[PDB]
Amino acid sequence: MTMEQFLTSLDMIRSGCAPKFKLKTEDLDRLRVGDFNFPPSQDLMCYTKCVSLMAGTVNKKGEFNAPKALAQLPHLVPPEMMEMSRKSVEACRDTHKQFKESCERVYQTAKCFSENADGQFMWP
Repeated sequence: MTMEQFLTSLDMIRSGCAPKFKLKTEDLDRLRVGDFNFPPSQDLMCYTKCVSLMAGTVNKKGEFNAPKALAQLPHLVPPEMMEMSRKSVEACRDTHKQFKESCERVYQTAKCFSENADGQFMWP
């Protein structure tokens, strides 16, 4: 995947998940630039789960699968973003173990990715 294809993919992924929830555009805009520094609604957390289920990086219980995510990366991000992503997978692989509810598990993992990101982080 090229950078151009990646950027466009963000919108396509969103379109498959956003209609399932009641979401604020301002909240989506913030996640899009990797700003997870605000309290999320349950809907927003579950939206992150929907996006991650589409990526194949989590199961329906919201458990993050590090090996599968590593294997999926070439199908999710451009070469330019692989190392940052590999590094975040590793730093955030166990975040889900601190939470029991599936949407929260995924949201907190995504938040970790955004904080651990050593470059710009973008969420669909």
